[PDB]
Amino acid sequence: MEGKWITDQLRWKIMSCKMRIEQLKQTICKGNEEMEKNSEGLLKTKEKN
Amino acid sequence: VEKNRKIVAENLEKVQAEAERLDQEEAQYQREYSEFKRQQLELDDELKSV
Repeated sequence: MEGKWITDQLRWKIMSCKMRIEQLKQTICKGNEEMEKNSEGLLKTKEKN
Repeated sequence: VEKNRKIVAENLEKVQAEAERLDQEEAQYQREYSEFKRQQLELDDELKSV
């Protein structure tokens, strides 16, 4: 067990990190889409102004 | 991206802040112009009556 226990900790670390990359990539997509929308809204508002 | 988002959010907010101010001004122009129109619509009837 003291052997597998160490490699499974690493496996969980990799899987956790991958789950966080999946999260961060989505967070960046969300952040970008919010920024892109806000940029298009700002442009329209300046035009309106 | 958070920094850019925050900066753009402030830009949108501050630009829209001017939009709502101009809305109050345009609303005031209407409120005042409506009064000048009321007077004008009487002077035209006084002119025609006289």
